[PDB]
Amino acid sequence: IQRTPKIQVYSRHPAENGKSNFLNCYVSGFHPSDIEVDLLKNGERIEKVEHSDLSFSKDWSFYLLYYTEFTPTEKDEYACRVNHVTLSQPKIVKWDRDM
Amino acid sequence: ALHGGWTTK
Amino acid sequence: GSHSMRYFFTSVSRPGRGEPRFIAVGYVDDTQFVRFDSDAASQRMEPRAPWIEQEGPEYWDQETRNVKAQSQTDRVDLGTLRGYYNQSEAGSHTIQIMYGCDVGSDGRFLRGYRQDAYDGKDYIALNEDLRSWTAADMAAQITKRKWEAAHEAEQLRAYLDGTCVEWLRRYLENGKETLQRTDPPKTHMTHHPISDHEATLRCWALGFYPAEITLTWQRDGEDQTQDTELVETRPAGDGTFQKWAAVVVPSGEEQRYTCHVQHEGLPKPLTLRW
Repeated sequence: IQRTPKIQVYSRHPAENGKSNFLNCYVSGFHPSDIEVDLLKNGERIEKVEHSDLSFSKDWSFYLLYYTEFTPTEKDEYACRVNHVTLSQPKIVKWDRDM
Repeated sequence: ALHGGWTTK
Repeated sequence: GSHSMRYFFTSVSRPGRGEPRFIAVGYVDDTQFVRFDSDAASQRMEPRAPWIEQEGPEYWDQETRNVKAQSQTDRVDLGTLRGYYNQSEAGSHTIQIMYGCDVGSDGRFLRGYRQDAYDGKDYIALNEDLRSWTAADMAAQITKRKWEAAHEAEQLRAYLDGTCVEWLRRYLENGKETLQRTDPPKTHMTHHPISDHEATLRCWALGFYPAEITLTWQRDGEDQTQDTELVETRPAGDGTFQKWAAVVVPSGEEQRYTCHVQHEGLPKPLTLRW
């Protein structure tokens, strides 16, 4: 009845520190639609984050894309924090260069 | 364009 | 090739917190071009692709009124279906609707569709013949009798194989510089040791449009249906899509594994080996 979200953290283009890129957190396969997604830099919430308009797949599960412009730094840590009714505590998925 | 016909369920 | 126009609707009841949240999205293929959010400031159908902005104020007045009537219709249905399933007024529930039409490369009608859901499960659906309905349970059968008597299928068919095809043809013409391109996948493989004796071979596919794709890992002819991690296709945020698949192989045996990529923009299925 309630489906837990599937979280993927990735970049739009191959990462290159010093060069502007896009940080994506793709959340899919969840139901109901109410969800909390925040992009984190070194643990703190990135304030200017945009998201796509709610849509759903053939199985009626929802998907959303949260994104923000970031200039990656190999010392800076980036992650995605997702909270949903199917989760007892907010889940944090960190960005890995090879996902 | 959007459809303009609505019958209640 | 083939093309599609689909509209997606979501209505989520907010018990004791205001009117239900209503979000509508229009797509041509995998490209959003219109949107409506009941919590947004404009309270109008808004453009989301460059080629739709040339439509005049009468177009945006018509789409705004129609998308709001769909929202009001879902408000009634949220309360009605809550009674069908003997549910309390205290819970939040969801109605999801999708309809649209497909055309070929010559612009000819291929198929039309409409499917409705309640709380993430099938409720009622229009059959391919665009004349008969299929209800998922006995509660949805009540709606089916109400729609059969009102002859809703006939009026909906006139849109699905008529008006829907008409506008899709116009959109494909107005956006022929951006809607008629298929980008092939850029492919590469990576190797990540997990220990002194095993490694993760990951097969990559980037920048492909449309989103449909197939990645399979083979090992000496046999296909590793299992022992294979395959993530869901994901958007890059620029119009293209990404997907990878990985297998954990024994160190020194990477040459016995093969990745295979199948996309419409590829003249032959790509075969990759580490």
